[PDB]
Amino acid sequence: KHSLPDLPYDYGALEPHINAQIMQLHHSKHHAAVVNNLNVTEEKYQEALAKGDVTAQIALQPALKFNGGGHINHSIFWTNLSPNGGGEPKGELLEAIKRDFGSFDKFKEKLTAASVGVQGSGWGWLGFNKERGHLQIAACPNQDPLQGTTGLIPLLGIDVWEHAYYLQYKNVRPDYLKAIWNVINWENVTERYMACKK
Amino acid sequence: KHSLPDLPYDYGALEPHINAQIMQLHHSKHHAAVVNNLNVTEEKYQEALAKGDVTAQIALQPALKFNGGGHINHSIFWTNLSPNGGGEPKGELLEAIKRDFGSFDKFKEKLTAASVGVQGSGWGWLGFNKERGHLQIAACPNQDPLQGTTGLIPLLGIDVWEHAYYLQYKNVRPDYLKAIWNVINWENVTERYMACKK
Amino acid sequence: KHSLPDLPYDYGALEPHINAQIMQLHHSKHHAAVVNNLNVTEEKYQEALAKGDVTAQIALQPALKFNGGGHINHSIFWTNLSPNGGGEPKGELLEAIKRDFGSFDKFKEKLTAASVGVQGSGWGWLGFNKERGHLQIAACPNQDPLQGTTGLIPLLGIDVWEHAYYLQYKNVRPDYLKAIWNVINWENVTERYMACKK
Amino acid sequence: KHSLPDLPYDYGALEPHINAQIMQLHHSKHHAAVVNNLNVTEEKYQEALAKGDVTAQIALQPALKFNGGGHINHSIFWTNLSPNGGGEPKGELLEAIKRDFGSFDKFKEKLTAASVGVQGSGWGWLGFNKERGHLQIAACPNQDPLQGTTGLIPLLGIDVWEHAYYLQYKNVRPDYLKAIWNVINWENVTERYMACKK
Ligand SMILES: [Mn+2]
Ligand SMILES: [Mn+2]
Ligand SMILES: [Mn+2]
Ligand SMILES: [Mn+2]
Repeated sequence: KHSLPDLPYDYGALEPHINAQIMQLHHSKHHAAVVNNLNVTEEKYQEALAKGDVTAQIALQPALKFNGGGHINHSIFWTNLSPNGGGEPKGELLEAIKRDFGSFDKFKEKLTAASVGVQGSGWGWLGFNKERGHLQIAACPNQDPLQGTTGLIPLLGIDVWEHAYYLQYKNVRPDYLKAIWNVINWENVTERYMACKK
Repeated sequence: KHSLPDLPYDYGALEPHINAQIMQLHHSKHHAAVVNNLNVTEEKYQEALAKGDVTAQIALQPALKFNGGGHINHSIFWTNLSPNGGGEPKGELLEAIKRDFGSFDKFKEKLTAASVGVQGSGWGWLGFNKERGHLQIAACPNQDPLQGTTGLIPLLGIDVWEHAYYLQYKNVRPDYLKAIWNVINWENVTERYMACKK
Repeated sequence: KHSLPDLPYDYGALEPHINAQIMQLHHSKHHAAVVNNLNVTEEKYQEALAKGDVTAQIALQPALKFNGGGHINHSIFWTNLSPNGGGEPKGELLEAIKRDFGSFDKFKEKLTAASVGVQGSGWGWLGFNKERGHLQIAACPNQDPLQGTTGLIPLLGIDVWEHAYYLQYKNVRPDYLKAIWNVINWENVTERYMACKK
Repeated sequence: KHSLPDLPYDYGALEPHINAQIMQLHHSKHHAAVVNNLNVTEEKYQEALAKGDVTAQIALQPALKFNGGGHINHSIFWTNLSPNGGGEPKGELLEAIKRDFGSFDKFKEKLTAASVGVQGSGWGWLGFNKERGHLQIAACPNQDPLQGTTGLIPLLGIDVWEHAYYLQYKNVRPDYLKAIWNVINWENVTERYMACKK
């Protein structure tokens, strides 16, 4: 039974980069909805499966991908942010960043590019390619989860749906991106990165 | 040279159904951006074409579909609304509505369904099937235009991107839908509908 | 636990419209393969679902739709064909055809057009729109099944994947489409049709 | 105005890895067809663009990408093959292979895997990531070209559409992939490779 994870901080802990109103609606409304819908969809799939109803299984994929993906994306996104966030990582993550992207600064510009590049709803990601053994940036549409659809392990995700910023930054997505860098929780991103090492 | 069409009314003419802030940002920012980008993209395509650069032509499709589609969608959307809007059409359109959807009320619920059904950004449409000679509802993702991607002629479009309602209705899209019915300009929809008759 | 259905006739029963080599390969190799792959995929989804592993469920979707859809489509396909087949349908189904598409030949041209129109691999279909309560033609990419992806009820399907005709017709898909009309099993198409109204 | 390029060798030059019947059909029928359809599509887009008809431009995109891509892919394909071909590449390209994929055999398994993995019609590719400055493998659906859709530079392409192997290998795509390694023209792949660094 999937459940809505508690935010690691208060709804206003990211001010002024991401105001409390956005944070509150994001946890309590958008993420809450998809968890419940994910559960409803899963139950349905369990029944369709048991009866060998392939057609039902297919018709249910969009809702499962969207609600399941949404739950995955927000669970990770919350952890990716912090009131102590900002700055740059150190050690291996930072070393990998320069290695695969030239410099941390170039990296920000690239991930910022993929994120602003999303036409419509979506997410920009810094993920790890286990097969290639290196970092990689990818953009995913709507709620399609990174690992489930590309195989890359999610490290840093920048939610770019308009409910992630419109109330505060309106149609100017670049300002949202520039701002979010101030709250990135690199300790978590580093943790995730190291979990790929082992 | 494509240009930003003037709204048929003032930015606050749709209050309280669609507030002036949304209207202003929608005309002046979202629609304005895509017209300019559409022009830039077209120029590029003219050059790619002239040189027989097929790869360039392909790489340019997303921007052309999105910006071109966006311009088409908003040009129509503005005309689809009015301060006198609301109610129901009469004559042939209304007759076709009952004919193809049972009743006007059933129709609203169906178009409302496709519109709320959009997972991510998109549009809900009431269009005309020239080949079948009847009305039809369709949902299109992001800025993909109705006629250009389905062949159906656009009659009524309900923009469902979050910039069409988030500031006022937040994450509750149904309230936005329920509200928009009050400003639908049926005279225009009827006009468009009749242009399919001839 | 899904199984490969025996054909309703001899492998060379559809000669000379579809030769025995094709029929045999198509049944014993192509359909058999998706049957097995489906059973494998479903088993995996069963474990994923039981573990609450949403990522895995998402990753399995392409295979489930492809193999699951492959199984649905080919099963229907075999029943839509007959060595005694051909000609035209009669009664209600035939009435619907005249009404929905004008005439049998107009319907034929439309189904043929949709089938020849498939770019890459796919299927052309004659379906039933329960909502609108009428006939509707559609094309599906790869093995995406009609109902699971469009909500339409499959009545008649035409496989336009190259393995469905290449050995006998090579690149000339049109020659294949013309020939297949001779072995259509309207008795079966009719059954599926009458089962829609109930 | 696009034209069909003569093959660099005799239709039966790749025997017995790819037989003469396939080569001839593939060149004179399949590639020829996309060449013509491309010229037709481009001419239409030329008129659409000149008239500012965005809807028409949008409608033409699927055909432009399919035919345009078809032309790009097959042109590259012919040069990637040689009757004297086979073996392994040497020097930088070979060095990159060992580095990017471990070894030649690891690279082979990966390209083969991507090619066999294509569900429906498509191509497996060995490309060059100019941004990351390294080799990268990818698969493209139908005729979607490598660069125009992924930004990667095509070095080696493997057509896994059924018309590329069915007459000779039937459903056994793996047998096709193994055989094709014998006629790869590394001299050409190398040229494309060295042209990337410049
Ligand atoms: Mn979100
Ligand atoms: Mn809009
Ligand atoms: Mn088949
Ligand atoms: Mn080919």
